[PDB]
Amino acid sequence: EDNFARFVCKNNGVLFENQLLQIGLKSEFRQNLGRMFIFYGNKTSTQFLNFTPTLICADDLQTNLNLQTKPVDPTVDGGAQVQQVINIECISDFTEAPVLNIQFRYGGTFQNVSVKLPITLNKFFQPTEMASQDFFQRWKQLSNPQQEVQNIFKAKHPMDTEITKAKIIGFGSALLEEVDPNPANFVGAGIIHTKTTQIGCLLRLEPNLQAQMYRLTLRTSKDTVSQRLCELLSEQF
Repeated sequence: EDNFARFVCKNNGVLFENQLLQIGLKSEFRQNLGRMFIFYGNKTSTQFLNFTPTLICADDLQTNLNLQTKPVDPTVDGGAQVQQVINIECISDFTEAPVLNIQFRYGGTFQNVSVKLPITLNKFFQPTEMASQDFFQRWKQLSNPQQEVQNIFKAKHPMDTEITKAKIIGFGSALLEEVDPNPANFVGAGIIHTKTTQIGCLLRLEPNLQAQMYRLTLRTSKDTVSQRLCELLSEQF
């Protein structure tokens, strides 16, 4: 399998490695766009032939996310690496992830890998710094109850405050300081950018030190965006 979950809050690293091939990633996002560099490393001493990487999207996913790539070099020498550049365009908010399928010939045999690519909605965030009075005026403007999504869950990791802070920044929103009157809480704000619509997002993360649990709350201008962002961010703490 792959390292998908490690890429919600970070962009660079090893996505997958078997005993023949290592797949590395480097990505950068801006506005509703991104560019992902995929690195294919041959760990063996023999060249791969008919090297064919294919990006597969559910058809519902294709209406929301446009991926473009140019053909990759089809021969990968042993001990070498080849690069693929994926240009991304977010059309509308989405939950599904694309699947990278890699097919190649090695030592006379057919090799087939499939792994989930880490393109998730939070990658299209613009951080938005704001003052306490601003944050609360916007938080108290929600009207539709499905635009608020709450999750109370057990902590997977120790409540180490600086690590928590750095995860919130890697997720993509701004981390607002001394906005919540409770100093143990964490507050964030940003905008999710898409071709068709720009979605305003607020978040609140409340630790319970005795129970080693958290309550996360998302308030956004779109129900599905509140839902996807809450499920993604809940898995980080």
